Amino acid sequence: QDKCKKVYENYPVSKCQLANQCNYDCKLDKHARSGECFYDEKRNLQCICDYCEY
Ligand code: NA
Repeated sequence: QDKCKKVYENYPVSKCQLANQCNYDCKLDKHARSGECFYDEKRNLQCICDYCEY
């Protein structure tokens, strides 16, 4: 799979900082298996949904 992960674009950064938010919104809003917040190389937080793994 080349497309396991995918940013949730314009996802609130404030929500990214809080437990469960990105994970459950990824599941709720995108039907994804999971999500997590990570920085990127420009050092800003993003919510990355994962469609392969829980
Ligand atoms: Na969490």
